[PDB]
Amino acid sequence: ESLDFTDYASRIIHPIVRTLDQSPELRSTAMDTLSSLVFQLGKKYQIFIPMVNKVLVRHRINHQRYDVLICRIVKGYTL
Amino acid sequence: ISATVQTGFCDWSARYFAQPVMKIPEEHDLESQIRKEREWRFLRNSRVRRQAQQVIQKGITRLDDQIFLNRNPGVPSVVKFHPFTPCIAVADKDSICFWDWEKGEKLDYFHNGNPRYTRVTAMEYLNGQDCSLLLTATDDGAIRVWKNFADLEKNPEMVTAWQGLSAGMVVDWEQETGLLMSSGDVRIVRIWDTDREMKVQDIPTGADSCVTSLSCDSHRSLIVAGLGDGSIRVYDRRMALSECRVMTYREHTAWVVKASLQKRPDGHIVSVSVNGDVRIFDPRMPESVNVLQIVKGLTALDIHPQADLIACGSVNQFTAIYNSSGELINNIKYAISCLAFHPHWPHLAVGSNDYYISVYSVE
Amino acid sequence: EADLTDWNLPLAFMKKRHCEKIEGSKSLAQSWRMKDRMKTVSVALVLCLNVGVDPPDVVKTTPCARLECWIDPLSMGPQKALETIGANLQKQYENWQPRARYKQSLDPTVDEVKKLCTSLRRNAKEERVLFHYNGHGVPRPTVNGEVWVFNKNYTQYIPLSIYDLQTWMGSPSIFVYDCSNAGLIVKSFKQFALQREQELEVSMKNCIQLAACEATELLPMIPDLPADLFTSCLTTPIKIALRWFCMQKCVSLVPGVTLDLIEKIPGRLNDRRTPLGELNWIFTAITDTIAWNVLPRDLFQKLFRQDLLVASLFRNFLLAERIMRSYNCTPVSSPRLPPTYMHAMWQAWDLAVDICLSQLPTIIEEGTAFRHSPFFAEQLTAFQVWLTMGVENRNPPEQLPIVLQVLLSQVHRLRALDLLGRFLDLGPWAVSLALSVGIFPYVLKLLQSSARELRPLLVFIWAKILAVDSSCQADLVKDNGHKYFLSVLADPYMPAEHRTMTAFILAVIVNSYHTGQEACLQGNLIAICLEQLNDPHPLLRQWVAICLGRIWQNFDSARWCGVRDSAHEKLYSLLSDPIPEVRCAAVFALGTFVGNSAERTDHSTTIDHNVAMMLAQLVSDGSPMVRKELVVALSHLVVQYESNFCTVALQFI
Amino acid sequence: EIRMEAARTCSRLLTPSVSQTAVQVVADVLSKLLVVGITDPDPDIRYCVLASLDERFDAHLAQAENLQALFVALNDQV
Amino acid sequence: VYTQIWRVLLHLAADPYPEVSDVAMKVLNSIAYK
Repeated sequence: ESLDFTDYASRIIHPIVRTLDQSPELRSTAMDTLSSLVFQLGKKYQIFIPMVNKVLVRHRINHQRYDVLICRIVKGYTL
Repeated sequence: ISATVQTGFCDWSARYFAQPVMKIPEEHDLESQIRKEREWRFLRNSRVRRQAQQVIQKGITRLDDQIFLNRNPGVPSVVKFHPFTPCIAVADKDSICFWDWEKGEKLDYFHNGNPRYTRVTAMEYLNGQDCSLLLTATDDGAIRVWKNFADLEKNPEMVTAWQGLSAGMVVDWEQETGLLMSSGDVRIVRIWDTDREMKVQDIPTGADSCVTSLSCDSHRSLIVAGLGDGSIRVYDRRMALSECRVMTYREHTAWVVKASLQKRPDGHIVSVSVNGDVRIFDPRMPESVNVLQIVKGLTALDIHPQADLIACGSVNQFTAIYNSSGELINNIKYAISCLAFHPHWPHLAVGSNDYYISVYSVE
Repeated sequence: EADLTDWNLPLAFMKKRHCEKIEGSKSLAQSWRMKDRMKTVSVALVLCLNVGVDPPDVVKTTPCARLECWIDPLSMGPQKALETIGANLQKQYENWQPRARYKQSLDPTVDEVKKLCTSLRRNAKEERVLFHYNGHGVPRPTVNGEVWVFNKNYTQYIPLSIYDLQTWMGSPSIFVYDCSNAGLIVKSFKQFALQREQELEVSMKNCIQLAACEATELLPMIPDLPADLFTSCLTTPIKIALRWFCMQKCVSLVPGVTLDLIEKIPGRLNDRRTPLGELNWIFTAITDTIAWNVLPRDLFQKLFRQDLLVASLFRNFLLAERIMRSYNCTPVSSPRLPPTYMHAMWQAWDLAVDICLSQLPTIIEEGTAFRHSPFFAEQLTAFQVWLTMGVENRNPPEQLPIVLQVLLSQVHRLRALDLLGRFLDLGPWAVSLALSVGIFPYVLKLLQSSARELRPLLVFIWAKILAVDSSCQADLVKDNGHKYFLSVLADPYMPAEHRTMTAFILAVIVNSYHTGQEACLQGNLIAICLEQLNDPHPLLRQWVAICLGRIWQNFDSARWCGVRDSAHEKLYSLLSDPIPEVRCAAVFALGTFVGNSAERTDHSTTIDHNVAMMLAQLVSDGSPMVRKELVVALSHLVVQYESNFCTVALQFI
Repeated sequence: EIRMEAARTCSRLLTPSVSQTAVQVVADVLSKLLVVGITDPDPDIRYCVLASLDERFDAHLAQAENLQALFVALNDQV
Repeated sequence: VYTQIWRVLLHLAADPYPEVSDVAMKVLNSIAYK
């Protein structure tokens, strides 16, 4: 919410994706962290979208806020 | 005031500056897909030239094979073979049927647009080597050019059209020179340059009768022009218009069905009138070298430059295919008003009064 | 092999006129034009400094923050200091907007504020008025939407309702609040805005608001920074930007750079060749770049293009947002901006500062010549690298507003004009972008230059622009830029490629525009055009002929000049031109010449019959494109003699 | 093993690296490659891809979009 | 002179190309009804 996290996108996103496999309990918290990060990255998150989508389908992760944010990013609307 | 129309010419011209300029054009790109497909077509062309040249060295065998027999709605007036792509345009008085001789299917059907009195006499294939077009000169004078004539995803498209002149009309395309020489009932042989879209030279024929046929020589100026009275003039366009006429030998009295010239440096004008007698002339001689008499009542004739077969016709359904020396090869038993050889393969089309199109082949 | 024969063959009837249709491209809705130009006519400086007194709400630390408008109030004594700060503050604002009526209010009453605001509203009823509020000396604003002022005796803090404060000020206005809980004012302002909108059934978008802090946040108490931290940022950005740079951890990278060297930095804020003016110029580019990349195009032109002073305030607001963020402070704006503090361009600003004031020890002490920054050079290098692979419609280049800033000097003007042309070449989408960023009034100002090296570059740039937006013909006549091009068209040494573009530019200015036809006629275009009518370039011959045809389009004066010069006679040569574009252009001009006879003397009729028979010998022509214009040309002849052609038509019936 | 080899293959087959179509193709492939080099979970594949982006490609890597990817890569776990 | 230019427009009216014949016919018909 307060700091800039663009620099450290890989250092976080890759452990998160890995956390969403190895443990289903953290899946909720981690997805909430991911959506917030996505909101902060914006168009810079476009790179990671293919890989994360792959991990979501593997465990049917259907987050409301995240799907909205991706939809907005692909559309290009800013809010 | 609403009748005042304004062309989009001044606006279309301004589009030149919207497009980029500094960058390399698409044609200069050696690795572009259009150039690769063009180089692939030229690779296919050089193969078809080589393979056809190899068949000529093996001689010409008897030709009796019928690849197909279809029927058109109209009478076949003029036939041409596309040099490389198998597209055999068989035009009619009020249409241009585009047939094929590998699938064996009707590919397209145009309407030329000309009135009922007029008739499409002559036809050519412009830019036959690649991105070919179809010139369609009408007998009254109208010339017009058609693109995308046997395509899957495309329709008829008339590129350009302009009233020429003003027998019917005769044409001799010269791909390398870029010129086009309309002629017919008039006493003039115009030379329309297609790069400048203007008539360059208007050579006077010097003959009362109509110019029934007209054939020229590549890499030289040797405009041969048969005439309805019988004579066969030859003109050189390099000299002055008054001096353009070189020879005027007359040894016939009938319409010249097809005064055809060979592409060799040893040019031989094989002229066959309605009488049906061949007289092989030369451009450098005043009289005929060889003489032949084939059919009494000739109706239409065709020749091939690569193979010297004088494909004759007959009222009694015969198709005499003799040599220039006059030897008998075949007499294929079925107004045969259209025969047409390929520029490369020894294929011979035939077309009787009945609207039936064939395509023969030498095994 | 049999391939050299194939490649060396003319492809007949395969050219632009054949493949593409002869049709004009539909002009897009050019929205780049500014709707209106605002002018900040007057400024209200409400200063509640309360010098010599401390507000009860905030228990100030013993050092606290003393500097106000870069003036220690306790040094000068209470009354003089308050007058001095008001004077300096006016000067500071006069750096950005020197032509505005300033009226200070120093610890004002309520009536005093009422009479002040109502007078400034009377002066500029329809124009923006700035309201500056500095509440460092009064208690923090209340939740009920109130702001504190004094009583006549300065014995009681009187509250002032934001509703009443926004009553006296009008619709077009901008509000700057520099106080502790400044968010409360902005919230309550929008409330009273909504409350007024509810009352209107049975002034929101117009009113802009900037606030130093969020309602919860407090202003920093740090002795190093000035107390007037927000106002200083808005009004002296470079000054605090260097002082803040010297407070960060990044000073270790430049040892021997204290605040004392920053005080004694040489130069001024105007002279861009000095060290101080260099930074100000760089800063203006960087801030305008961040804004264009982050904000949506609509809101950018609203704030950064409408009027200069607002654009300057928001430019400096972005710097305030960055600095105050580092002290748990968040500035607030009424049109909410997305956070720009972490933009990449900010890193470039640090390096630019670092290199600029690493030389200061040698400039002050050794007296070394200040070498200019490579910043603008390197930014053009980045734009050039982008152009190499810029064919695709990818994200636009960040540096586009920097290219604009580079055009203002001469040092890099040649390189920028080149690159800008290459960019416009890419396509009409790019020309639209360059018009939206606001290149037009600067490219037009360069037409006042006399540097002949610029002539080929400006001709190119203007041809691309006028190809898209033909309405700019209005502007070129106003500024007498058509004379600049006339000179290029009468220069034999100028290549025929650039002279061709020049003839097109003139053919657009003249196109269906009587003011431009009358202006180019007086500039002797027809005589100049005929001098170039027999050039060895088929593009020039075509357009020069269209240009000639357009100038006498429904304008008999240009026809008479053509009759004196005898142009119609010289045009018959083009009727036998090889290139059918030229023949067509020739038919166009000869047709437009006939069409505007307007029942002149008999001479005209004999000339029209001479032009008729010369056109009547273009029937047997190969190109139908020419034959089509031949009809349109003979249409003009029929329209002129409609009564005569009716006699011929009725005869053969 | 397929991803790791297909990466080595494409990076080798782009040694022929003016035609706009080829540039747009190289730009597309190299954008996909950079995405794999940033986003692939298996850090061996990410290392191979990054190592394969040699001097040859530096004309393309210097583009803004490609440089924004590379910056993220300076904060890799490995 | 007008006889000659009307005969010219007759040639453009009977043009092989459709676009030229169409535009020539419009302009030629806009005379007839006057």
